[PDB]
Amino acid sequence: GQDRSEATLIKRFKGEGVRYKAKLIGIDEVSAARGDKLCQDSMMKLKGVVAGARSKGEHKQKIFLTISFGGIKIFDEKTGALQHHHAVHEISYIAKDITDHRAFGYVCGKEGNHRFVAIKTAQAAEPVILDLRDLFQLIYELKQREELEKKA
Amino acid sequence: NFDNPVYRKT
Ligand SMILES: O=P(O)(O)O[C@@H]1[C@H](O)[C@H](O)[C@@H](OP(=O)(O)O)[C@H](OP(=O)(O)O)[C@H]1O
Repeated sequence: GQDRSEATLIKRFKGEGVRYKAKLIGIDEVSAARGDKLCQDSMMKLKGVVAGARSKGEHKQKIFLTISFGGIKIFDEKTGALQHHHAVHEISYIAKDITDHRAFGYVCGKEGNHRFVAIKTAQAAEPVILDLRDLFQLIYELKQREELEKKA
Repeated sequence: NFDNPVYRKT
């Protein structure tokens, strides 16, 4: 039960923002910007690939992702290097994996270039999904009041 | 599951 007041959220997402330990399941190209079914089908496909590679002794890449006013950033855990950066305005839909409480994904990109990024969180995925919800709503609210710049 | 209110389809 975390405090989700505006002032708290602002401090939470400013700068580097919130960091979470996880593993990259994969990135899939999808035909639309949103859709529960669209994301679940994509998640199932990406996991299918992961399972096939695991049978061959492969493992998912260890990463840490951050949620900040800069959107979602994925860093390689071993080196700390930024590998993927999806700005808030490029993220169109967030979806939890109804078959896995430790996985979620998001659709990013403009029209004609939608991609579903699938993540396997170290801990439960819920707090991450909720941070994204709070981040987006906060940015919407600040922009409406025209105070985004004064807070980011 | 939710849509991002500040997404720009452009
Ligand atoms: O026990 P097994 O059969 O070897 O299989 C592992 C098990 O499913 C772990 O939970 C999983 O880590 P996550 O839960 O964090 O995905 C790991 O993935 P990895 O190989 O990609 O680390 C699998 O290899």
